[PDB]
Amino acid sequence: TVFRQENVDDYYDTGEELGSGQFAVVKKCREKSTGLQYAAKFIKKRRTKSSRRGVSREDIEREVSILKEIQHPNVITLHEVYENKTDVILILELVAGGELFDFLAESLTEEEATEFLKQILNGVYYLHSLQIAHFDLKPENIMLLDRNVPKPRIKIIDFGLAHKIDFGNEFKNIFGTPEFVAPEIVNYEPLGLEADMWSIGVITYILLSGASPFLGDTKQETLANVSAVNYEFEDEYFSNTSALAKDFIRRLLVKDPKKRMTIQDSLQHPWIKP
Ligand SMILES: O=c1c(-c2ccc(O)cc2)coc2cc(O)cc(O)c12
Ligand SMILES: [Br-]
Ligand SMILES: [Br-]
Ligand SMILES: [Br-]
Ligand SMILES: [Br-]
Repeated sequence: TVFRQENVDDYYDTGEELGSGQFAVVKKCREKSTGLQYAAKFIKKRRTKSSRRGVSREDIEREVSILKEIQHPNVITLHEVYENKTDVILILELVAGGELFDFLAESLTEEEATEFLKQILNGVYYLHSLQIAHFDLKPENIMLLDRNVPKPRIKIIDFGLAHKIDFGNEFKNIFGTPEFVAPEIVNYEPLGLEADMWSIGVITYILLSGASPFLGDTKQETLANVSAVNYEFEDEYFSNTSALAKDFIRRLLVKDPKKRMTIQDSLQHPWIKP
């Protein structure tokens, strides 16, 4: 599939930088014809067939195809795609209140935690209903619309690892951030929608405590901890957190993907269910 090959700068003016990663940089932009504002994600293309640098066309096309499907208040939306020799440029919905990660750096109450978590669950319910596994859920990939309200609204971003799961499981080269990946990822096993549910358990643990459940001193330690389900609820952090909240986490941080709560289970769980 090919994308718009006119110069993006003929149609958009860019401004402040919103985010920066290994192969991508994201800039605020404004569309000249409408005055409407967006986030332009510039993704570096591969220069040769066998290069490890840049993102493969196959990977870019997968991400774009998934993004085009999505329309939901808790997930980022895609406006347009441009490309040139060096980059694919995604014109994405602008979410200006920063990362959940940076907001958290500023411990919540259980209500504040569940207000975020319910939105995340709603977004993931939508995604999983479309058989889309995100595979990179973490506070850095949750953006706030406006961080200056008591109950910020959020959208899930970063579909760079996202895959359609048409056969219940995928078996590809897929591996996200060690603190958040499920044991099946660590062990290079077939992956499904279940991996996201584990990541949600990790996010929930962090929301409530300010601490990461599996984090070791090196990435290898973290990965080994994940695979062994080496986490516990520290009393210093969780002493005034409800046992029902801990139950929710416990049912997500389960090694066997078949025994882990699904997104539907998570919405019916007594901690979440209205
Ligand atoms: O999507 C984003 C965003 C992003 C996208 C849309 C917004 O409205 C705001 C940030 C920011 O930094 C990144 C950084 C990355 O490495 C990868 C990404 O996908 C992103
Ligand atoms: Br700007
Ligand atoms: Br579902
Ligand atoms: Br994104
Ligand atoms: Br994206």
